[PDB]
Parts: sequence; C-alpha cells; structure tokens
Amino acid sequence: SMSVKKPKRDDSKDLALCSMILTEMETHEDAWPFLLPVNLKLVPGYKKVIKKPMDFSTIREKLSSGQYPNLETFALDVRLVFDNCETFNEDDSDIGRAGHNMRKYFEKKWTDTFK
Repeated sequence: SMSVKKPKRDDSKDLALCSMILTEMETHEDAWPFLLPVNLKLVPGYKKVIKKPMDFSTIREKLSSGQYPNLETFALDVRLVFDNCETFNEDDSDIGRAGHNMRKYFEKKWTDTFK
C-alpha cells in the first residue's frame, strides 16, 4: 500500500533473459509452425476463429521495441501462441504435437530461469 513495499526483486536482466528464452524457442526443431504469422488469406477459418493471433516473430518485434511492460506480459504472448495452436489443430497432428512439445519446453525454461 502507500509507503509500504515488499523488497525490490531485481528485474534489470529480464529483457535479456526473455530474449534468450525466445532464441531457444526460435531454434527448436518443432518451432516451424510458430515462426511466422499464420497467413490469414490462405488459411480458411483462422481469421474468424482466432481472435488474437500470435507467433514468435511478432513476439520478437514486440520485445525488441519495448512493447512488453514486464516479464509476465511476455509469457502471456508465448502461451497465447500455444493456446491458439490447440484451438485450431487436432492433438494428433504434426502441428498439434509441435505445440504441446514447445509449450513444455517453454514452461521448463521459464521456471528454471525465473522461479
């Protein structure tokens, strides 16, 4: 509350560390469905169904340009990529499986880096 703060967590390395995580996600072999925005002209249904499209390149541009106010807003966009994927793809598809794998990979890096 006013003039009453918890001790100050050091957040000065967060930008760099989210960048590194993102690099590792970008270079994973199962990243291919997520590297670029889904082409809304060429994928019937995507535009109407997925209200908030998100992909690694869009996260990279937002990160590089100071559009994440904190590390939680960064995690929310990463998770959105996988939630979108689950919404549009069957679990038993290559892309469906990619999404589960990448989410697992992300969540571990996230815990190990920050928790």
